[PDB]
Amino acid sequence: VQLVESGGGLVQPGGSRKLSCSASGFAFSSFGMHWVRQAPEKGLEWVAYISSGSGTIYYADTVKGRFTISRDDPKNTLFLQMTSLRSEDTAMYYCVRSIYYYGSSPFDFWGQGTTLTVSSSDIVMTQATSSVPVTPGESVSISCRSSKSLLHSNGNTYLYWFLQRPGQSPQLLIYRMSNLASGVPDRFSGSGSGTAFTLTISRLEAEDVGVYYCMQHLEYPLTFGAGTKLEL
Amino acid sequence: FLPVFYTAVFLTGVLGNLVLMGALHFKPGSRRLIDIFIINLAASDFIFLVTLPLWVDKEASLGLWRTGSFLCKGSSYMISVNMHCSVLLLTCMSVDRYLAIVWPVVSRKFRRTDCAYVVCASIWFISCLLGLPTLLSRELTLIDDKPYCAEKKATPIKLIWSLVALIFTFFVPLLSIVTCYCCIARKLCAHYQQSGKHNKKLKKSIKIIFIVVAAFLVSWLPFNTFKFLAIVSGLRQSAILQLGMEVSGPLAFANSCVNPFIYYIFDSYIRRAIVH
Amino acid sequence: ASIAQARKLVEQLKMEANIDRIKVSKAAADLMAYCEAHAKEDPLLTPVPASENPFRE
Amino acid sequence: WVVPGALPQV
Amino acid sequence: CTLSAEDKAAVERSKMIDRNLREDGEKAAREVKLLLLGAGESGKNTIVKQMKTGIVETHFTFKDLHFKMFDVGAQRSERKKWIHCFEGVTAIIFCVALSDYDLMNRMHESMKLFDSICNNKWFTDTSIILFLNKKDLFEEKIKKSPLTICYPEYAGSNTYEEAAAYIQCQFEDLNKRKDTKEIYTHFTCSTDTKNVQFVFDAVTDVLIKNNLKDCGLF
Amino acid sequence: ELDQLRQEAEQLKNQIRDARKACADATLSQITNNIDPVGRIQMRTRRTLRGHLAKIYAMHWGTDSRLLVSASQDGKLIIWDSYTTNKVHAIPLRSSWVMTCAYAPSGNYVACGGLDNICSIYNLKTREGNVRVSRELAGHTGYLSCCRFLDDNQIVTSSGDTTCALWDIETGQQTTTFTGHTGDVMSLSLAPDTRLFVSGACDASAKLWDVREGMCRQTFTGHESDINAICFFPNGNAFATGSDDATCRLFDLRADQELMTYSHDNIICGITSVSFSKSGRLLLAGYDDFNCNVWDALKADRAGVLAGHDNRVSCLGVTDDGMAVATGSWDSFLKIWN
Repeated sequence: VQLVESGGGLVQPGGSRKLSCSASGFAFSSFGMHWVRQAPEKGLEWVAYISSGSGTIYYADTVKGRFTISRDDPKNTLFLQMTSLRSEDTAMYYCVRSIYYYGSSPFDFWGQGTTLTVSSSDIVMTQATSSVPVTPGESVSISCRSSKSLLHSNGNTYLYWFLQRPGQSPQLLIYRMSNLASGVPDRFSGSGSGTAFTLTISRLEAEDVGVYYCMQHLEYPLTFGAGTKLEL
Repeated sequence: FLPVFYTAVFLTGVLGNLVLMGALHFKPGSRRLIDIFIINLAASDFIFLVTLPLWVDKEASLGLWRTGSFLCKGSSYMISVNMHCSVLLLTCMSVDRYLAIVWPVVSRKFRRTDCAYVVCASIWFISCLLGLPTLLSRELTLIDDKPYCAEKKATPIKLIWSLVALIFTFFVPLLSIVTCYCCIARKLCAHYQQSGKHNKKLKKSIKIIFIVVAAFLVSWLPFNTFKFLAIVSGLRQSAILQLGMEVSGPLAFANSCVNPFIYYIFDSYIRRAIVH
Repeated sequence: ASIAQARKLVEQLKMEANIDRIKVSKAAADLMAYCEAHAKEDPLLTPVPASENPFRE
Repeated sequence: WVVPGALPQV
Repeated sequence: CTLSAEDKAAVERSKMIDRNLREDGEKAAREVKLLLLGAGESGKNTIVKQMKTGIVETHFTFKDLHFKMFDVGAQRSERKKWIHCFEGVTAIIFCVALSDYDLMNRMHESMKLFDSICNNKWFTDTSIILFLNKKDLFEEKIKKSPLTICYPEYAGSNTYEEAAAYIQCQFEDLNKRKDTKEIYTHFTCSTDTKNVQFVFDAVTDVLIKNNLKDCGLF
Repeated sequence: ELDQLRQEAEQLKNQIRDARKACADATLSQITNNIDPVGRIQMRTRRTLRGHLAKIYAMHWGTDSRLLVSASQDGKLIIWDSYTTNKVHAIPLRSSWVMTCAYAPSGNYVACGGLDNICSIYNLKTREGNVRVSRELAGHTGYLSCCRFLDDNQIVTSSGDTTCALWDIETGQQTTTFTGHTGDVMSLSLAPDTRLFVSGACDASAKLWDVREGMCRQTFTGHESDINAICFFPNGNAFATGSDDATCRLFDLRADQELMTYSHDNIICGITSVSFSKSGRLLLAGYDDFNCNVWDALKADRAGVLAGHDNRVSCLGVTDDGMAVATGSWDSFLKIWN
């Protein structure tokens, strides 16, 4: 499974860039595609979304009317035409895989991303702090709080947990509150009550250090939180 | 003796339409597409015939109405709405058959049972809409102290409306059903020209096409063309014309009364169903 | 030939014959007990309220 | 002001 | 819309599945399906060759018509348990060997199979394209041996035409429903290129008659 | 010698019949007469799963009681979401002649089989995102009917070659072969304890099989036609059969004889699928007369008639929590009744 992306580079303000995301190793036509960006020092921020077989073209509030997103199923490639770049768009965009059948795991695979630098209501969620010290081989609890309740009438708490290794793309751990991902160690666990969510790690290891992100998926503008960096 | 037939056409039509509706609504299994048109046309003909014997009693007493004005209005409205509905439903049957015979692959996707119900409901609603002019124009009139289920004379705007509602409700349906069944017959005859040992069963289908066309034309064309001549004469300005009106008025019921026998003797799926 | 299949059928029927059989009364009573124990938890014979029903619209 | 033959005539 | 993002995208996925599923269903209904039945390899292999473990599906096209031949015979099981799987097939290609009257008799077993298939609960509406294979070998056998051995009640003679006509007529007489279904008999042998054309013409008649019965015009 | 073997064989069969007759003292009806019936139960079509375009031959529920898979005449295997009308998956088949489908207890796999004499295992949860066939199983010489996942790695398959097979997925090899039926074997059911499974065949007999041993532990008769359906009681000590003779019978494992004969004079069409309720009180039975019938299993009456479909009900299933029952007929619709 590959989601290699191309594009990026220094762009004059008000310019245009044509991001590409060359999928490989999976049925790209049946996967919803997202774009997620992070500032060179800040946390993750959702960009846009295109569903399987085009259709839904949801954007974010800060990008509406720009950043038109398109997909080409026969070539298994994903694009993001960029219009009127500002100094606030300097971020490293992620081509995020997603699928939305019952029991699926959205946001499984994230591309390596391409850096982009430009020369000079919705649910809000925050985490406990910007850094949490912890020794290896010890259990720590990572907490994220939400304004609106993420628990829906269907009974699914659309809370997401992502772990970003230093220098690596985010890797999903808990796609729905208290529901573990695939390919991640069993030590990771999630829990919550509807507004306050805490993640238990159960005697973390050396590779578990990084930045943790909490994302809702209830109201479609997806909001991340100030990442909780873990001291090694 | 037109009544001598009014009650005669009333009976055969009621019995045939009732047995057809019972057979094709009580038959277990999948309900096919054409059977929706069959059953709606059967109900339309049943209610076209149910109000007939009151008019039989009316015409029997030298055209003297007996009941109240409520029946005078209601029977006229039902007869008019059912007259429009039968022709429109026959047109939709003809276009359905043309689609399913000449274009059996491309038109399959443009064909659903729910779509058939939608088209039938639209036809019924538009027939009710066209029946309102008759209801508002109909009123029982007292002449010489004889209760008469007569008309409110005529006005040129009413004649213009009647001309347009004659053309775009019979003649366009006539030129639709005739061309559809003509194309069906042409395709079947072209298949017949291939011949061979088989393909001689297609003669039955050609006969069915021709008998449907012949029945519809013989039943409707004379009265409606006489009505068109009457309207164009009233607009642009008659004993025979009127004589044509009372000698072809009974003839319009033949198409309504003949169809159940047509599907009883010249069909297969309906055949077995009625058998039950 | 058919001798081998006859022998195998005879052996299967023999090992079938000697199995332990318990009175039908107590097996039927056990079916009764299982049915009456889970009658409350059976949501088809007892009409489940629409509150905890997952299939109502 | 005429009575038709059980049919919307004219 | 009282629905979450996940369930809305699930609905979109289901709608995509429905559209492509209906496309596949339309493409499957557009093509014509044929069922093959011989009586002990009485011509199935040669009729597949002429027209180009489990059951075998043969796909071929003639004059813009996609045919699918479901050759059963390797099943070697109860036909009553899977013969309803083929209900709704367009036509049944039934193959018998003409040079089997002398060879119980093979022809009588062929008649038993034909009677079982034609007079079936499922294959009432479906027409049957009967095939009479190996007519040259039957020429030789008739020139060498009389046909009366197979048919005790025969009023014919050594002539080919009357014997073939009698066999054909015996095959049509096995049908108890001559109005719901009709049999498209044909005489053919090896290296005969007209047999695929017979199948195409017969199936075109079957399709037109089926469409006309759906319209209530037949 | 053949005759001297067969005479003592039929003598041994008579001995078994005598042992069964002596062991039976009071029928299930005599002691079930004390309790009151469940009464009339009028289930309704909560959901109608449309989307097939051909005749549906099998279905299987999930262990989560929300997902189910259906196999139809067209080469399509659809996985539904019963709480909605959504189609989670819709995967094509190599052979459109599919007569069965099974949904793995873990939910990771779904099986199908039919006239191709092959059981195809499909891996639902793959990183590729689509569904890929994983070790389609060959070795049966007849049409395969009513495959069932023993676990993620072992599947038991029945075929119309008078044999049942147990497989290993990684090395598809029909490890244990269950031979002894005379006619084609139509349906099989797995006991809840996951140790024994019973199969009904066209020889008008049902045999209880030992999965680990591979021997025919028990055999059952009584039906006079082809047994088209079979299903274990929820406790694992009994099972119910459905045959072409329009009768359902309730056997049991601890004894060797029947308990009920769920038949009605007005019913002359055979059974295609049989299912049990969570408590085992309700015996769902899919019939050939275009509708399913609900039977009080302890009694011998008809609690209700599942509403008639457009065609013969070919498949039937009850959720592991018993919260709903799903049917699929020879039309292209599945209906969930609650």
